[PDB]
Amino acid sequence: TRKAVIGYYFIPTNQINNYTETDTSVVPFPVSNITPAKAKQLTHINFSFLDINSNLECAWDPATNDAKARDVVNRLTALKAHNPSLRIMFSIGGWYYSNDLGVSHANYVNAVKTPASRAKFAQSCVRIMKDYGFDGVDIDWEYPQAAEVDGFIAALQEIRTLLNQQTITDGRQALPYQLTIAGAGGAFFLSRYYSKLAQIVAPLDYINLMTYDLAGPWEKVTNHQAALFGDAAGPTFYNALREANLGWSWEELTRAFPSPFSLTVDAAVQQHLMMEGVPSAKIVMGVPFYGRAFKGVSGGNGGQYSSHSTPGEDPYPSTDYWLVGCEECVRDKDPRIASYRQLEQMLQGNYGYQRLWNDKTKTPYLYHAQNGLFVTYDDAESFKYKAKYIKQQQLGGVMFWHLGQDNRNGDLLAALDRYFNAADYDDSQLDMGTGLRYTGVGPGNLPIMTAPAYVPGTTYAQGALVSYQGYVWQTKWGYITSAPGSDSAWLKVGRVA
Amino acid sequence: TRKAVIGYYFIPTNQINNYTETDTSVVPFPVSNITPAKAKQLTHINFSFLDINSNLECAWDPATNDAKARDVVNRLTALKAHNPSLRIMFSIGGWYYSNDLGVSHANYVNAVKTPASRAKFAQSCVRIMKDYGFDGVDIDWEYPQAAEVDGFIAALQEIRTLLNQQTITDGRQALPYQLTIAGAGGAFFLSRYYSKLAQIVAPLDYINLMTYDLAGPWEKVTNHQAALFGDAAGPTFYNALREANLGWSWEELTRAFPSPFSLTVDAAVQQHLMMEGVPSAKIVMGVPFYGRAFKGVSGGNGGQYSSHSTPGEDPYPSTDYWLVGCEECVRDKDPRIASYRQLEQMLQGNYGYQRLWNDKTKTPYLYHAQNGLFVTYDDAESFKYKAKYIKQQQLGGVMFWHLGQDNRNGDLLAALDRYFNAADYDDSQLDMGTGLRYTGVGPGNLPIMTAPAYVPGTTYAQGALVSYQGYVWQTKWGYITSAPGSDSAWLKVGRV
Ligand SMILES: O=C1N[C@@H](Cc2ccc(O)cc2)C(=O)N2CCC[C@@H]12
Ligand SMILES: O=C1N[C@@H](Cc2ccc(O)cc2)C(=O)N2CCC[C@@H]12
Ligand SMILES: O=C1N[C@@H](Cc2ccc(O)cc2)C(=O)N2CCC[C@@H]12
Ligand SMILES: O=C1N[C@@H](Cc2ccc(O)cc2)C(=O)N2CCC[C@@H]12
Ligand SMILES: O=C1N[C@@H](Cc2ccc(O)cc2)C(=O)N2CCC[C@@H]12
Ligand SMILES: O=C1N[C@@H](Cc2ccc(O)cc2)C(=O)N2CCC[C@@H]12
Ligand SMILES: O=C1N[C@@H](Cc2ccc(O)cc2)C(=O)N2CCC[C@@H]12
Repeated sequence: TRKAVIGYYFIPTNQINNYTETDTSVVPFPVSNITPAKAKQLTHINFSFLDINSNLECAWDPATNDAKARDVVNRLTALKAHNPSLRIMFSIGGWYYSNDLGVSHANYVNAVKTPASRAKFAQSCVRIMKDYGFDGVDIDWEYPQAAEVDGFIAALQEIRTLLNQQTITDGRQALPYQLTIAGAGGAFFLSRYYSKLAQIVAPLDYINLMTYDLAGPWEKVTNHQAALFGDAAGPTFYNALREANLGWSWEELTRAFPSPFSLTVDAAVQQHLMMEGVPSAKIVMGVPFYGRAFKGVSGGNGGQYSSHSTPGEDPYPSTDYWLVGCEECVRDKDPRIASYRQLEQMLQGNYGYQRLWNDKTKTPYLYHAQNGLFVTYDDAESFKYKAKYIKQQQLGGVMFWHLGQDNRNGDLLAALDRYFNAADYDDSQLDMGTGLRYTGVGPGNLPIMTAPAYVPGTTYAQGALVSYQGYVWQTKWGYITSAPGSDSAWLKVGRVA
Repeated sequence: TRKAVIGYYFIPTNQINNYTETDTSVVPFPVSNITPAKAKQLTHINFSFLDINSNLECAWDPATNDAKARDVVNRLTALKAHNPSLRIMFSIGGWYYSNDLGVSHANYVNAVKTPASRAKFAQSCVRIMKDYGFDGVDIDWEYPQAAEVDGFIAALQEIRTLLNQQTITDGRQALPYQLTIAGAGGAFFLSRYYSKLAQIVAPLDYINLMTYDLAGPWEKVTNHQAALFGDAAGPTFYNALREANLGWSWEELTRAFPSPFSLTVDAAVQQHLMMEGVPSAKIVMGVPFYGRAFKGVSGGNGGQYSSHSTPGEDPYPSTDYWLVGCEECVRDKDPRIASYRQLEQMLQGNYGYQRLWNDKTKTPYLYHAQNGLFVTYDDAESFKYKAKYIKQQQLGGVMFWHLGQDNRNGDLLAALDRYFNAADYDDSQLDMGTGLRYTGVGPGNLPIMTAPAYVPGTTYAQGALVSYQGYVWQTKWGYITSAPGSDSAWLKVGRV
């Protein structure tokens, strides 16, 4: 099965309103930069972003020139002429609209509350999808929590119902409408809905994990934002999942959630796989086409794991664009984020950057020894490891933010497509390294085990293993006269074949 | 409020059937041994044991001569003439009838199963209570398992309703019929129903914790069976409560259930107090009027924390009564348990025993250097610390097993009564020692704290403290934009 390659196409309202394909000062990345070759390398383009308005309906930013919006979407859908598998999805939400402190957050929370609000919202998603010619719905609510999850799940199920009927109504069996969401790629936000992952993913074609932004100026120690595996020399984090409302015992929580742990892509993927009912085929690994930068870093380890003096505030609080040679940073008024395209130019221009590689995390980084700068990002090399991981772990594919950040040659996207589909690319011998793997085991993903059937009336000693009602259980203390599962003395440690 | 002093009066069926108050060889502890003085020192006598039969009703052992049983019970209730506050409770169950592998275990499981079985069972308890003249019902099922807990709770609620009705019908406002249970005093059995402690205790006047038997020949290292506080040099145990079906987070489980921990009386009491809805006034601390002995122990620490060669089987699988000087052990064919009465006589018989004191656990122990014997027991001295603890922790009182094991002068019972009620006893400066205290903290025993009100819309850094819905909460990580109780990033750490 072909691996998904889901690229975001993000275009701000002002750019849609002033859309032009011949003025990069107005529209840096027009749809025309998505060439037929690039179109063929993609399976999905997530057009972003639509939002949920106060009427609790999926809607374009009210300030959008609708005609221009249609034209931009048309340009993307026309790309399907180059690739019959391509879907132009549209994404609702995103960090700015939907984070807790985002302007539209209330609308996401309220839209999913009742059968009526969910029906109204779901219908609007499909209406928007059909009206503009999109091929599916992607929701990027970052992130529902608490009592919002059940409503969110129901809204997803509703949209799913509507999309499946729409596929029939339109005779779209050859390219059915799809439903996806951007999911957290780090334990902190993931903990908000982790316990219900199975229900959330059930109605989805894919859950695209934001397995990046795992480091940034909001953290006191510089680090790789998307390490595939962990570097023991790097910072570790509190495993927030152990605090999720799972109802598991101390032993189960401990087995599943080692803490502190290495905040890596592997950790997020394995954390999803520890949950029963979450198919690897639906998990899409997100990768960033941009780097995050810090200033004030110390030397010695190329800027890695150092204190720094980078403001973490959003928006960037100053006018000091200190990322040497980053012109797009000036444009976006923030020296803390830079497209791979821009980083590559910085590397090519005598700006003082040194490209280094961490072979544990399998990710690159730039170190500016002169001005004490550190940039964590991904490139075609880190993508080899991530692509092999995607194939080895049987994940659904890769997602990335965003198309305009690839270099002009579209090397990152070409690299992803190559690693998955090129007959002449062979990563069979690519060494995945000795970086730290996430080793948690969830009661939902226990290994197959074999043990003598439990015998009622038997008094078991501590450490005894028995098979019973589909699982192999182990006693946690002795003089056990209870049947496994009937009390607290037994721990499910394996599945019976 | 006067502290409860609940003493078990245990009489096996054959003794009831051959009841006599003038021949110790037949009935070692007849009711007449409970003098007016002892009757006044007790607030409750738990007559034991009745059982739950296959008809799923509370009932006497089928072999019991009912006429003699009525007579024994009447002698006990006649004791109320000496103490207007005295209640003669009857206990249903006990270890042998009700433990998982006990003869009547299934009847307990089955009796609490349905509304109809609970109703029938509840009715039978009250009927038995009224027919024989008891003052309350005590149930000693050791112990309902997770799946049987809801039924057990419902049965207790049903008995509570019937007793409260009976109290009104009998004009017993001055001495209401009561309902109590013997509760586990160790984390392992406690873990079976721990998560629903509040529901279990709600219908009870008291939960009598069997805060003893925390050591025995069933364990590989000798230890005190009822240490008040812990001795770091003593064994420690897995804290089974962290595996109870509480639904708590890892931080909550961890802060409540340090593991391993010292299996002590203090631990059991604090574990109950950590549960919200469990009032200290209903918690009764059990104390043993007997000791447990081990053989094959090494010297060095007076027999404490030593490997041993004591059989763990029940009943004792041999006729070798190696507890030197223990005649009662011969009478009972088991050298691993000796009444305080017998131990006292063993100590003053020059049988080679030394009485030692562990000042951390605040409990005495006997060491027989010549034969390598170790005995853990309680006496009037250990009761000082326990009584002070009961007062300090505002517990309901004390329970003990069993009256027949106190010495003839009833010193253990007199001591307990003295420590709680004597005008001339002053334990204000009693040194509670430096033994290990159980430090777990749970929902029911959160410290009083203050913190700025939580403000929706605010982003909190890691470690931030706020008050919300009457509790003080702390963030476990940073950039917290959600509210305490809606976000798993908050830990309830204090109240008010
Ligand atoms: O505001 C920004 N927005 C992001 C882009 C973005 C837009 C919406 C969204 O939900 C998530 C990301 C950016 O590139 N930036 C560059 C600097 C400012 C910063
Ligand atoms: O929400 C998103 N956020 C970006 C990441 C981001 C966030 C803030 C910022 O200033 C710059 C970049 C992303 O990767 N995405 C993929 C999913 C939608 C979109
Ligand atoms: O794989 C899927 N397929 C659809 C089912 C489907 C199949 C063919 C068709 O023409 C239209 C709809 C679904 O319900 N899904 C639920 C989640 C996965 C997703
Ligand atoms: O002998 C015991 N044995 C120990 C341990 C035990 C429990 C159950 C079992 O089936 C066998 C052993 C006990 O808890 N006890 C409670 C009172 C008797 C004392
Ligand atoms: O079998 C025993 N029975 C206990 C007494 C007992 C009876 C019932 C009950 O539920 C709990 C305890 C005893 O003193 N023992 C002395 C030696 C034998 C041993
Ligand atoms: O079940 C119980 N068991 C005894 C303890 C015991 C158990 C076995 C043994 O052989 C000797 C003593 C007790 O203290 N109890 C107080 C509650 C009822 C009664
Ligand atoms: O700037 C960031 N700040 C961090 C941390 C954060 C979270 C919530 C909040 O309200 C403020 C800060 C983050 O999660 N990010 C997600 C994308 C932007 C990036």
